[PDB]
Amino acid sequence: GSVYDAWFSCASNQVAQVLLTLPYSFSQLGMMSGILFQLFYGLMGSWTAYLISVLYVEYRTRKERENHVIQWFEVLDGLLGKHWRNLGLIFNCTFLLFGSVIQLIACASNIYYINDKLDKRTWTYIFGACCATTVFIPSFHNYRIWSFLGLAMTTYTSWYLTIASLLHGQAEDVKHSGPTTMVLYFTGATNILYTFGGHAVTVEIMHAMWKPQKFKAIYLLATIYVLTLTLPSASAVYWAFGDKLLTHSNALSLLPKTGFRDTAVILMLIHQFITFGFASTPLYFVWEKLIGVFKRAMARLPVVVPIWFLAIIFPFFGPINSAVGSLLVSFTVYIIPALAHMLTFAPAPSRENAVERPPRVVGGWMGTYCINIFVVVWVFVVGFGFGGWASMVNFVRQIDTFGLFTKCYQCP
Ligand SMILES: O=C(O)COc1ccc(Cl)cc1Cl
Repeated sequence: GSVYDAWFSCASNQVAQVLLTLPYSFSQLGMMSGILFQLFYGLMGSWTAYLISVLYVEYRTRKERENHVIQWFEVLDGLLGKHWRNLGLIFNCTFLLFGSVIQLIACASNIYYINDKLDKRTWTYIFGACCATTVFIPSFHNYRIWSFLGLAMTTYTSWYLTIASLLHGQAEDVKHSGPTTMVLYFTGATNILYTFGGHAVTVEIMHAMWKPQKFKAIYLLATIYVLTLTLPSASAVYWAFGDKLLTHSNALSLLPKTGFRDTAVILMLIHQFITFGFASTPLYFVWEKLIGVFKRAMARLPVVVPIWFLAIIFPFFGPINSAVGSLLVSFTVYIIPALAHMLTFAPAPSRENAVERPPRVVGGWMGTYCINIFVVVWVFVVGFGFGGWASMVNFVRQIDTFGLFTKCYQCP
């Protein structure tokens, strides 16, 4: 519950499986573009985390003026009308569902690389069956105390990727094509957008804190550490391997098979299972609320059926990240929080009586509003329009190439 616990939670939650697909995005963007996009989207994610923190603090203070777990849709209801609550709930639930699908696909892809006898689709079957047991757990929340473990797995995997890439060097056939076409560039930009943001579960972690008013610096440090992890691994992998990453979205596929790779795969699988549980628990909560409900185990069974069907039908490890990042994340973690922050404080009485004043360095309310407008416009233009179009055209291209219900997606 202390500051360190919150930092560990919000640093381990930042990247779970996208760490492997980042070099794939670099294969489309390049070095300079990739690094710039990573830094810019890390700053944007930190800013949106601060916006969510101030919104949650205002809502909690207003509620206290006149236990349970405070969720994002509840905060939106408290600070605005019911239509805002409906929009936030729908977008958050859809994003969490697709994120759970992504984490299951990543688990199947990772497990495929330590036991190649079984294709990736059978691994998806078995991992869906195994993760169906997540319904039994009452709530994966309040168990986040073991987040330092996941942070250790993430940092070890990143440093292993960096070291292995540096040791492997470059072959004579390595060619850094760079930004070949706009579609791939925007798909990579959308993937980097997805990599950061907090994933609409920032409020859940922030609730545990004794004093949530200091979440801004904690999230800033967590995201700067996550950047320090992401930049070297992706940079090394790209510089070493080059355009060959397009045909292999998963970084571990290209690296030589060794004990270190097996340990990294196992640790990433454990981390992805934990992250899937964390992301699916809110869906179970919402389903329980809607349906009116150890009987909960069978009530939550229909919740995992959509996840299982989406993983098998669309096992694309790379393109799915961009699709979710453009269609859902761009509105769930980047636009909705900013719009809510702008609207709640738009009235003068609300702005004057704000519980926490805007940061002095930014420039007060004017600077905060300007940054919110910039965030909204940028995420809507590059994160949704161009990013969404590029991601979806890439997705349909992959559907046409590998087919539907593809077996061992990218299994050369
Ligand atoms: O892989 C990633 O980049 C992030 O994955 C997630 C992690 C935690 C939660 Cl709650 C939701 C998602 Cl999509």
